[PDB]
Amino acid sequence: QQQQLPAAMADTFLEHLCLLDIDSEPVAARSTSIIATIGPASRSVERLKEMIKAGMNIARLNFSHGSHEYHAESIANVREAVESFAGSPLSYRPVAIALDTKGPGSGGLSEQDVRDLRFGVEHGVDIVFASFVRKASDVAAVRAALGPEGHGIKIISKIENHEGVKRFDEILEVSDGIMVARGDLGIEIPAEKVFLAQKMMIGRCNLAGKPVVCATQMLESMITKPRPTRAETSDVANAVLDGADCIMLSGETAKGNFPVEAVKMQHAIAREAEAAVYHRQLFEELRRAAPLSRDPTEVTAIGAVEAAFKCCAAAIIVLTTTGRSAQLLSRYRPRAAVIAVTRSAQAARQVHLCRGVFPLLYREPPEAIWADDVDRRVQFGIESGKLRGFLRVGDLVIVVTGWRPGSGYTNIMRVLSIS
Amino acid sequence: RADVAQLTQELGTAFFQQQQLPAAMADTFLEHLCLLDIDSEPVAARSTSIIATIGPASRSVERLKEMIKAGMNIARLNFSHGSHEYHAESIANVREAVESFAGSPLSYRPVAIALDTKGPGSGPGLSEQDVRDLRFGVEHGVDIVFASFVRKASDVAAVRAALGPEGHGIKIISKIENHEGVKRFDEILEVSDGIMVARGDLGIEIPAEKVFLAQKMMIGRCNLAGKPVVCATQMLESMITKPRPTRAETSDVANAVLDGADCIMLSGETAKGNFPVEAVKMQHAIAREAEAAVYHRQLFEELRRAAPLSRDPTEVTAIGAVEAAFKCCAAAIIVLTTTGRSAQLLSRYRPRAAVIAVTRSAQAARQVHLCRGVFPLLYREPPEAIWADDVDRRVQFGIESGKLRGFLRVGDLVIVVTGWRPGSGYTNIMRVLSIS
Amino acid sequence: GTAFFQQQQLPAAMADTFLEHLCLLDIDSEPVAARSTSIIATIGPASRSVERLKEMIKAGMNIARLNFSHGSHEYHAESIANVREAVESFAGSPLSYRPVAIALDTKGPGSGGLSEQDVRDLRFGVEHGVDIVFASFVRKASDVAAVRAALGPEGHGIKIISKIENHEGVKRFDEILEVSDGIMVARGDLGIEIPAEKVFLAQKMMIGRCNLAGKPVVCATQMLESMITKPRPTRAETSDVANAVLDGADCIMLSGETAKGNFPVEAVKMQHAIAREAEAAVYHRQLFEELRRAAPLSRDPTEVTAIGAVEAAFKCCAAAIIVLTTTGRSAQLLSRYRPRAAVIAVTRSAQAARQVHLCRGVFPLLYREPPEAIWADDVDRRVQFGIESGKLRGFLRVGDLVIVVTGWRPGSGYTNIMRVLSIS
Amino acid sequence: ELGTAFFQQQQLPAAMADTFLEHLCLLDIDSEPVAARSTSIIATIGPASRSVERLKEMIKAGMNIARLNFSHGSHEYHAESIANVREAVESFAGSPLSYRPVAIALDTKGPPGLSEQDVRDLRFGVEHGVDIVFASFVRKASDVAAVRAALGPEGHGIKIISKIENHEGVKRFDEILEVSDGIMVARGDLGIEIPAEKVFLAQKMMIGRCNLAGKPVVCATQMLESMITKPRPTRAETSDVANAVLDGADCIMLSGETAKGNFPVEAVKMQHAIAREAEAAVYHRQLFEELRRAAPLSRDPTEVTAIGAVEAAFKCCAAAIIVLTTTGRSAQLLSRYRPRAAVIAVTRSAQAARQVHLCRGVFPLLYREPPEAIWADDVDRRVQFGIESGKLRGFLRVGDLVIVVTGWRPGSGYTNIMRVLSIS
Ligand SMILES: Nc1c(O)c(S(=O)(=O)O)cc2c1C(=O)c1ccccc1C2=O
Ligand SMILES: O=P(O)(O)OC[C@H]1O[C@](O)(COP(=O)(O)O)[C@@H](O)[C@@H]1O
Ligand SMILES: O=P(O)(O)OC[C@H]1O[C@](O)(COP(=O)(O)O)[C@@H](O)[C@@H]1O
Ligand SMILES: O=P(O)(O)OC[C@H]1O[C@](O)(COP(=O)(O)O)[C@@H](O)[C@@H]1O
Ligand SMILES: O=P(O)(O)OC[C@H]1O[C@](O)(COP(=O)(O)O)[C@@H](O)[C@@H]1O
Ligand SMILES: O=C([O-])C(=O)[O-]
Ligand SMILES: O=C([O-])C(=O)[O-]
Ligand SMILES: O=C([O-])C(=O)[O-]
Ligand SMILES: O=C([O-])C(=O)[O-]
Ligand SMILES: [K+]
Ligand SMILES: [K+]
Ligand SMILES: [K+]
Ligand SMILES: [K+]
Ligand SMILES: [Mg+2]
Ligand SMILES: [Mg+2]
Ligand SMILES: [Mg+2]
Ligand SMILES: [Mg+2]
Repeated sequence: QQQQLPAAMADTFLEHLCLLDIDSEPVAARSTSIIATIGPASRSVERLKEMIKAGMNIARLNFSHGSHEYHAESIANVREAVESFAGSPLSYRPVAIALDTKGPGSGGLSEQDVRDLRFGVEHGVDIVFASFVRKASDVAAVRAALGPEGHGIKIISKIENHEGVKRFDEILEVSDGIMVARGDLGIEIPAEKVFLAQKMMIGRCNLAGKPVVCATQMLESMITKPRPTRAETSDVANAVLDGADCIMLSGETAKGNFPVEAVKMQHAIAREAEAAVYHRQLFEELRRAAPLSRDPTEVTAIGAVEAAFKCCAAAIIVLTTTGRSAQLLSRYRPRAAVIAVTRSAQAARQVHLCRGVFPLLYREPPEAIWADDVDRRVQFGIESGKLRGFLRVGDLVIVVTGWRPGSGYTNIMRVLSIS
Repeated sequence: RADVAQLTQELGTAFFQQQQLPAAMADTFLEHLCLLDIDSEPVAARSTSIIATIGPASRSVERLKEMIKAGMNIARLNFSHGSHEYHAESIANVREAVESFAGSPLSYRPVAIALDTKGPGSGPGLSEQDVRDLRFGVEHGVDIVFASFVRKASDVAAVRAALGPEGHGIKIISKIENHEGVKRFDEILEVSDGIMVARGDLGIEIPAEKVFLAQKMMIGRCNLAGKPVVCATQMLESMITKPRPTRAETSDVANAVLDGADCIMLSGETAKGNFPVEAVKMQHAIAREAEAAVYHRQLFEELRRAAPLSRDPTEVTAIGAVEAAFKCCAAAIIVLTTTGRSAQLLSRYRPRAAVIAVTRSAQAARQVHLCRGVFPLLYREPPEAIWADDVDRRVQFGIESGKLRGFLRVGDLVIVVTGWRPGSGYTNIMRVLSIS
Repeated sequence: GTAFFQQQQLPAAMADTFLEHLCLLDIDSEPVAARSTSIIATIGPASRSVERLKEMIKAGMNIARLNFSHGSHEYHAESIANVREAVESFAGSPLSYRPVAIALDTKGPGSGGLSEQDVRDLRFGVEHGVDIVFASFVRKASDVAAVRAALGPEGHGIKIISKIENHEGVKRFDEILEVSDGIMVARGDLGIEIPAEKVFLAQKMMIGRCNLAGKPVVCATQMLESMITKPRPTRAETSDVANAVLDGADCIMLSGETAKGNFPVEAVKMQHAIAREAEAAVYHRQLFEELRRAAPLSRDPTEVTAIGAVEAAFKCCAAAIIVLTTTGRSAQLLSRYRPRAAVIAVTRSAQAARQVHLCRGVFPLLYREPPEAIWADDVDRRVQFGIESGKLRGFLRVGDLVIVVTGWRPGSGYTNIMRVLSIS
Repeated sequence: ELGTAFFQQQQLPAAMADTFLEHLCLLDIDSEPVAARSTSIIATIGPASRSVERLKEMIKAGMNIARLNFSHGSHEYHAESIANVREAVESFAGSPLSYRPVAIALDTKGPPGLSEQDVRDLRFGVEHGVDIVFASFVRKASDVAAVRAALGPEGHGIKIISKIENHEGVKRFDEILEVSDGIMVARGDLGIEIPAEKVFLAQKMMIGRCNLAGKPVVCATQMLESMITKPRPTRAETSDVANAVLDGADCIMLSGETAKGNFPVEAVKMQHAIAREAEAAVYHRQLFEELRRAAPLSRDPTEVTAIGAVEAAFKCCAAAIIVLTTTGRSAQLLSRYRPRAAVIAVTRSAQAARQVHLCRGVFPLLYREPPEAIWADDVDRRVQFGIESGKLRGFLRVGDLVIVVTGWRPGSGYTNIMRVLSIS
């Protein structure tokens, strides 16, 4: 069978590895988001359309280079390329915009970072990748620099030195997520210890249910070569197997000769690696480690993921205002795709940070009766799922909704047969 | 500790010291045993049903009212003794005692009526007396038949045929009492509604020292199949003449519950003994202690791993509801059911949360006592004009009765299991509700 | 062969879950291994005759309990003499000789710490060479120290099994177990001191903790009560004996069933038959894994050799682990890991041979030959004696694999070697 | 006691975790590796690494196996490289602390079946006494039989490591592994023959099956590729080396990095540093449990002794397992259970000492003393040689516990004894 299902049914991790089959083709949609750095080699609207088709989910703007005018033009080109597919939900795919800060340099929040963060708020960026975060107060400073208008922007703290690793727990507590920034980390600590920091941080983020990005030199040789090395494909596959929500491309897309091919390579590897995840052990460990909760969204999420595994559900369709109900489903790593139907364009872009969440931006007219409005959003998830290949007639889906309008009231799980 | 820290701060350390919760959080079965505490008091309602045999010592309406208050859920009539007239009078007295509490949902308790057949004797199939007794059962509206000496699938087909078209709703619990019944167990279980480990005859038909193997195997297979299993005979034998049981007897009752029995039974202890009420009270007290000592962490993991994948929405909803109940330490799972099936599918995953089954069927309310942890609530109100409002009223009836009866408190979380259209077979929804 | 893997509940033993293990239990799968849970029989008027005692030894009695709550010192000295006479009547065949321990069960403190009658009874025990003391109503660690002080310097080798019979004993269990050699779950008094419906929790907890500590635990009282007057036990009684073995009890006990009843020999035979069936139904896959995981790291070579030997025995389905032991300690450390292989303990100490009956799965062989001048040849002769006794008793056959556990020098405390041997 | 500092090093908090997720969460960059590097490094010897002086530096950096790629050079060129490896190895024969055996491996050019050039190159290997053959493009069992037949009458002791480089080799993996001594995941050709994004699946599958079979597996090609021209590797390259060790590879390899690059010594040093860190991060609790559960029951005493010895080593945190081996087989059976203790293999065979580098965690000690007339004395002399070399090299100190594995009689094939020794 397909999608490494014989290896998925194994009783031990060793037997799971022994049953991995190169002829077992991946069938599920790619769950791990790809962050591509937008620069000189990937700035044109035409090139950006090809990157979106290749699989780019998040566009990264590196404020260590360029200028405010240069990056504003890159942002406008990303938005133009994204909106060129808005004529049909099959082609349409939201793309988040992330601002990566220059950092503190010689040393706390620098004055250039305050100006760049203000630029991000004014240009409506979705995420901030904060460079060289070494303590909780660095995150509070970034949050303060975003002001009252940037309250919805996600802060992903980049761990790049020994202090960031040692104070990881306090940093994760106040951040929306983490980036394992391996370039600086590999210079700040011995190169042979970076894999320990990566695996530890990914594990702790998976336990906390917060997004984690693996970054830097993943496909480095593709800056000049059309095909990556054996170590590079292995690195991408292992970041997904480690539990990374996102994988990143830096020079490979910002300045390289093969930006589109680098995105295609990360897409192909991630799909293969996701099918090779040993869900039997992973779900059992995530379930056991996740604390008991009296929050109905948390309780519904584990019930929905358990139900999805019981029937081999093709998808879990969830309604979300902020992305939170989809994030709580994602933390249990279901094999079923989490189709998140939202009216918030920003939540649709941001939800790419969570593995296995497929955002659908709802732009249909409202129904007068709220229960009918909910039902049409569910049917929209199903129709978009059928169109995109996620669902077929006869499939079972799990539908996650709330008892009243507004964020924070998810409390219902329903088992539905498609058509 | 981090997996229970926030809930410990919210519910309190006292909450996590009761109902063997430290033993429940253990990482191994050995650690679970080491953490069992005699000072950890049971809090949950008793989930294993008690079947009491009704005979000369327990026939009067006054005595039957005491037995219902002591915990009797199923009244057994042994057709190896008495006559049709004698058993009809016992049935009438049981119904009179049951109806004495029929004035409020907080006081009412349905009691099932089970007919235990005389058996085939030296014959190879259904006896003529059994055909007459089975017809008596249908005419008197019995809920369950305990079929004696079932040896093969065709024996249960014969019992079903003798019940006729009017007894289609009666549950057939096959009694396994000999070597052939044990060897052909899988084919018997497949066609039966449940099983009784009838240890009296089994202990004479096979070596006495092998009965515990047959009991544990049959209970395990019934738990795996999601069908009710009864442990029976000599559980509290010495209580026929003594007011207190032996150390082996209390151990036997506790171990039948730990094995996974849905029901425990009293035969001579209630039918002819000197302490019928005390025997029921003793089974009640032991079952509550033993239910709290069940190692749910391994049990639920093994029930999930062994249960095959399912495309039945009732089955899918049931596992999701039980998982949700464990996540929040839900006080109860309220389920709407017509035939009892949605409650049975919740019961097969052995939730710690009480399964409050709201039904309009008086027969389903009596029969669900066969399933561990199912508390039947008979709803008598006429249907609302709008179906969705009628569903909501039934759920609210379960919540209000749950609060009034001590199952639920303000601040508790409850899991509610319903369907999307009327009629049996459409359960597909799980809701998490906060009690206000 | 396929027949080998159908016996002793081996299909149920290979199961991946406890639920599937239960589902695979087969009443037609006959036990093959020797009975490993020891039987303690209380001696009284129904079991004092030398000829009746010989029948009890043949039926499976391993420990004779003297209940000092009844009778005088003269009565107990006669019981001891009759037990020794019946035991020594089989000594002419050293390959089949079965040692039987003598345990003194104290009257207890009554309304009082250590009573003055207990001091006199304990001194009687030392003077008459008893092997074990079952100390009644132990409520705290200082009760055990008082029993040990009353045994004096001459009774240093006597094992003290603390009887837990009340709420205080259960609450202070950890401190009592730490200073005791073992525990008895004394269910008679316990079932009167605490609610009857809670006794099973105290029993399972104490057995679990004793198994974790690697110390012997006895399940006692009313196990086959109805057999005091009836020839066959009730369904609850056979279930109780089977469940005490499944819980992890090293020993099961008979009180009135052997001391005063009409079927003392049959009560011993019934406990023997049930225990053999229940031992084959133990889910060793989970049990060994959990005992291994819970047992702390050790720098003691006997402890390190024992876990290596038990792992080796499971790897080859060894018929037995033959161990040489002076005090019984090397056999106790093998027993704590609950091997399926019988632990054949060869000793020259008649007292250690009697006392090792406290540990599940230990079969003592008392070696009587004087030492060889070459120590290595004396060790080999003892190992050969274990093999020949094992073949004669049905434990071993030619072609079987056995694990042999010995030490690097004479004297107790130096076990450090494990060897894989093919039986010829 | 060992101290709190002992339990903070070598990822011991992560090793004690109850789940794999908790194990990952407990990995600490400040927890320093203490154990010797157990994954062998194979370095390709070519133009950049051929000189005697450069080879001495490569041996000091950690090279265990010298690979000669017969796709390049000539017989004369490779014979000189072999002579330079042997000269560099023998330059450390005057110091027991610095001396290290180095295996010589011949990697064939490759093929319808065995090529004419491969027959001549295999014959060259036999004549020059090579230890290992890395057979290119093995597609089926008959390709291995052809290589084995080509190793003539003198080379049957040469190890055949089958290189899996195409779709057919992956699909017929089980039949190839059955007849081979080991496997090489030859990722260069594999990444061209099958989609590049599927290579990691083939690598993890083959390593898992080799670990299950107890046969050596090598991870090869482009592990530190950028180090051909750069002094430091990329983040993907260090990750790749660490993950090959975490996957279960016995050996890791360097090709262009040492054969033709500008930093051959630095590439070896980098693989050494990463492997040490990754070996401490192995989750032994799950690995040992799964290796134990998956390995079938065995009646072979070497296999039974090995699992008992590995269990004993884990119980006491043994500094080492010292094993006496003539063929290397007793050390290979210890290595298959992945002990954390270093397996110190004492042998009189120079070829077995070189070949055991294929097995993770085996540290060979070549013993050349004249044999003792009393065999038990000769055994004791070799065990003490392992202990004294262990103290000298930093593996052992007085007061440490070691596990010692020997047999009951001389000659290969009789390992059946495990002993626990305290270092004096
Ligand atoms: N180009 C390579 C090369 O890539 C590799 S490998 O791919 O890293 O194995 C090895 C070699 C060579 C050689 O050029 C060479 C020239 C003369 C003698 C020997 C060699 C040689 O071993
Ligand atoms: O994931 P979030 O942010 O909590 O949003 C989920 C919310 O969406 C709903 O399903 C529908 O809400 P709206 O009708 O306001 O869009 C709510 O019932 C639920 O509380
Ligand atoms: O447990 P059963 O027999 O399947 O009954 C469950 C049924 O009860 C309901 O919850 C309500 O049904 P009714 O309104 O007909 O009583 C259905 O939606 C569901 O199909
Ligand atoms: O189990 P114990 O009491 O520690 O006795 C084990 C001892 O028995 C022996 O195997 C044999 O010793 P003896 O020759 O003194 O009987 C010793 O090597 C070992 O120390
Ligand atoms: O690993 P191998 O090749 O089987 O060798 C192990 C052999 O080594 C020994 O320990 C020592 O044997 P030698 O004295 O012949 O070297 C034997 O007892 C054992 O059979
Ligand atoms: O900043 C980064 O992305 C890094 O250092 O890897
Ligand atoms: O028939 C019965 O109930 C029995 O035999 O136990
Ligand atoms: O003393 C005892 O044996 C008891 O109370 O059970
Ligand atoms: O031959 C090799 O080593 C390869 O192809 O990787
Ligand atoms: K930057
Ligand atoms: K009957
Ligand atoms: K007494
Ligand atoms: K080659
Ligand atoms: Mg950086
Ligand atoms: Mg009967
Ligand atoms: Mg007492
Ligand atoms: Mg190749």
